[PDB]
Amino acid sequence: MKIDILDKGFVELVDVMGNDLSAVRAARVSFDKDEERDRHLIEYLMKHGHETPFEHIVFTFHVKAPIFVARQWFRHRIASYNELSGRYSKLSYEFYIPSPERLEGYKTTIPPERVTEKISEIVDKAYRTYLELIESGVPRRVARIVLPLNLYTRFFWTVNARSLMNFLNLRADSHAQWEIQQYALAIARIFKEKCPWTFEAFLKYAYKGDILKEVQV
Amino acid sequence: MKIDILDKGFVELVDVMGNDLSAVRAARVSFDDEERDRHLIEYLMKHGHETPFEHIVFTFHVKAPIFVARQWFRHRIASYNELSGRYSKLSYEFYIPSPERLEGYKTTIPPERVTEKISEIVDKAYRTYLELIESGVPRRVARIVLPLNLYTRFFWTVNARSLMNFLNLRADSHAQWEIQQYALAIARIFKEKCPWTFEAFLKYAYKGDILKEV
Amino acid sequence: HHMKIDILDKGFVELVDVMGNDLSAVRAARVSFDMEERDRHLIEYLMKHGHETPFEHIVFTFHVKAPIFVARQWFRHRIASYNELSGRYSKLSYEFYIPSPERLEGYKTTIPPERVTEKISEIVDKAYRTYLELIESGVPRRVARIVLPLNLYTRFFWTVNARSLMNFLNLRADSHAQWEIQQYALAIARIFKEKCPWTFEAFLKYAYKGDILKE
Amino acid sequence: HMKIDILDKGFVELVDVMGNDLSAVRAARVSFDEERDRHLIEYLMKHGHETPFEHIVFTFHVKAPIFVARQWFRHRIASYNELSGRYLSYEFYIPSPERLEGYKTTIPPERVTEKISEIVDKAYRTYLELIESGVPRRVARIVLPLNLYTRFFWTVNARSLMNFLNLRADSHAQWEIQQYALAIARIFKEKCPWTFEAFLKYAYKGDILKEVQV
Ligand SMILES: Cc1cc2nc3c(=O)[nH]c(=O)nc-3n(C[C@H](O)[C@H](O)[C@H](O)COP(=O)(O)OP(=O)(O)OC[C@H]3O[C@@H](n4cnc5c(N)ncnc54)[C@H](O)[C@@H]3O)c2cc1C
Ligand SMILES: Cc1cc2nc3c(=O)[nH]c(=O)nc-3n(C[C@H](O)[C@H](O)[C@H](O)COP(=O)(O)OP(=O)(O)OC[C@H]3O[C@@H](n4cnc5c(N)ncnc54)[C@H](O)[C@@H]3O)c2cc1C
Repeated sequence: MKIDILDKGFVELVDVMGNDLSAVRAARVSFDKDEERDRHLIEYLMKHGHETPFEHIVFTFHVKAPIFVARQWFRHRIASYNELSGRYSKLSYEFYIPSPERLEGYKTTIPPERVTEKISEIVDKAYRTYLELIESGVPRRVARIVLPLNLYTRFFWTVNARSLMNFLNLRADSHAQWEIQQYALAIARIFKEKCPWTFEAFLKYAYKGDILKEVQV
Repeated sequence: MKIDILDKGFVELVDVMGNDLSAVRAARVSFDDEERDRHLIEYLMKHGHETPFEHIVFTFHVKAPIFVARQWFRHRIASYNELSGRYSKLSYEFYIPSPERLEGYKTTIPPERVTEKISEIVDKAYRTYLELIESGVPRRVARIVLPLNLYTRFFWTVNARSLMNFLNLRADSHAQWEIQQYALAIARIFKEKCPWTFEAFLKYAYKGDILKEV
Repeated sequence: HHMKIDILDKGFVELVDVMGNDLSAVRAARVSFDMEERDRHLIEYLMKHGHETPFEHIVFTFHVKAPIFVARQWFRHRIASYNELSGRYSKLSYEFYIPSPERLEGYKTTIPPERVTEKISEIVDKAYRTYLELIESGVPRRVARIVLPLNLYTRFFWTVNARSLMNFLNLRADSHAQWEIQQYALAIARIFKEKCPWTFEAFLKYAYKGDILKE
Repeated sequence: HMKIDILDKGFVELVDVMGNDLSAVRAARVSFDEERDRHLIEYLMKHGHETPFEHIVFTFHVKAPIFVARQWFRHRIASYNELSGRYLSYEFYIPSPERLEGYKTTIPPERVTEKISEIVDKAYRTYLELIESGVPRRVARIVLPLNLYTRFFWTVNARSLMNFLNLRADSHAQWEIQQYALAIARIFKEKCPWTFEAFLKYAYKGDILKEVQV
């Protein structure tokens, strides 16, 4: 399961431990099936705020996102992150350039395409300066500081279903920046595919945002 | 995988996400060479880059006396669900130490009389509990007379980094013997699922004594 | 900063220290050094819209004496710091929570509540005397102590931020919780209200999920 | 408030503190003579009993470049509130020539300082054009470079502060965050001298705080 996001971004599922029944077994503390009874229990748990059983469902995602999105993402502390660094992995340099349609709606004094062109221009210049600095023996740790906040980074994120639901409450919401809403929608889609019963109960009883009640998946 | 502990306890493995290669993939941040990969695991452990190990996760089902569970639940970086009578049925079993457990100390009464005195109190506390319940005292009030050797059960979901910290503290000869025995079983399952990480842990990061002796 | 509230027969919650007050959350939210109508309005705005991170910058330390059955539930709250009494550093005393007869009304028990209290006293006394005899005989405390009942009192220090404290109250200041833990939660609430009145009142108005704090 | 200037425009400032060395002593004894108390601190640190140090808490106000803030925010056992724009000002970290001498480079270090400064100016001017044109700040700002300064409040307990110093007060860390860690250390040492000295003797894994005073 890999979903493209923005112009060069993605969310890819690496691994998953458990499913809806993992929360049911944890609640009962039994490693021991009755679909209607198990679904009823998931709804009951969610309705009455017994959220600890959902901590026993765990996901690992591989996310490629711009730094300004990652910085918001990394504010979610009840999770594990490893970000790409030059020490273990080859680095590549790509940048998020908003399309004009991202920008029309805002009343601006120049055409939205001219905005896109200006952003692409300054990114091109900053990257050229960086490469020029690296070419000259400036270490990458120093030279990278000129690079803009729309630089893509990648990370692995391991997170349990409860903390994933908190992430959606905050980021799958029209108050959040549009870019991280788009990532949260992808995260929601993957969560729904793997834990459909927990996801549906979440939407019915626990979810505090707007977008996942109006946008399917 | 299930390991019996104490007289009626156990540690069983419920689920696991990942293996040694999950830490390797996380460090390199890539989803899509045996010896190079082992060398990376060792390199991460010896330099303290421990975050990649967070991407290996276990769920265990543990049955343990309350005094053991109390120490275990101090490990905050993990997830717990403890048996409740609201969702499942309760049983009443108690840990009675064996007479070998007290061989070591120069006790005034034989170790078998110690075992017997403990059994005796458990029987009396349990029968008082039952008498209160039969009288109409709610279970949540009645149960307060029950002893700390009463067995409880719990699910424990924990990542490999936190599990290592747990072994550092509990797989150690200064910890209480009973929790040592649980820590040894935890260690055994960890080793079976993540042999490379386990080995690098012992070599480079483990601070206790018992895992290098048994 | 010092307050102590007696709970149960021999228990208590004592305030050891506090960092900050309501304005600490206002300063955190703005990243500033403000030190009123605007400031209250902001606290209410944060609480209403669930922006709770500013409340993490208010921190309490409590000293709590509670029975083991209460402490076990309490220590389930992971986003906090605990240090529990140890014979390694401090002398140990042996006290137990005996419920009063009034605790056992509503309940239509087949023996009088006074006799329920007395039976609990008896079995506790026998357990403690067994513990003492085992200790007297050379049994280590770590082993002998396993016969002691769940109503044995322990003590601990609890350091916790206001956000986590509000989560605590949501769960424990609730009529579905055991009456004993409710009594401890009410004491925690009491101290929290006294030190952070604006946050506490906004919590009650907008975020508190329980029933007993508004009765 | 102790305010320590770091880099060209940065700082670390102490907003508040709860407790001092005696708060860890109280917590260890669970109970509300200097030499006995100092001895307990050393005993705790030596034998790994670190939970008592969780009862000393600091709140700091930090102004740092984004590339430093992003490393800092990886420390999860802490509370952060960062400037956003609807509860700003625009300064940038420009490395000094002396910062860059010591690497073999093909142009003088002062040229490098010059080229960073020029690209920053261009990115800033573009950002200002976009804002003037009606582009919201939250979109326009994505052209700004990683050396833009931000500000945040950090609340952190002494145990977690010590883990932060283990990782950031070390020569393998980026020099810029080392500078910030030295200032955090100075403030820690002033408020908690016995804990700090004990940390250096028994627990600190880094190098720089053993060579560099404060
Ligand atoms: C010799 C010795 C004697 C001890 N005696 C006692 C005693 O008398 N009383 C007592 O109560 N405890 C005592 N302990 C500690 C007790 O055993 C705890 O149960 C145990 O320390 C839990 O380990 P943890 O905090 O490392 O694990 P977790 O709670 O899982 O934490 C894992 C790691 O995360 C970090 N962490 C998590 N939460 C926080 C936080 N809130 N603040 C800062 N860092 C955090 C720490 O780095 C920690 O090591 C003693 C420990 C030792 C070694
Ligand atoms: C030599 C070296 C190279 C590194 N290179 C990289 C890199 O390329 N990319 C990268 O992303 N990071 C890298 N790091 C790690 C990164 O710097 C850490 O994210 C940061 O230092 C935070 O440290 P911490 O996890 O101890 O702090 P906190 O997040 O404050 O945690 C404090 C303590 O709590 C415990 N803890 C907290 N949360 C959890 C949890 N969810 N599960 C288990 N235990 C927990 C741990 O015991 C930890 O020590 C590297 C580290 C080292 C030592």
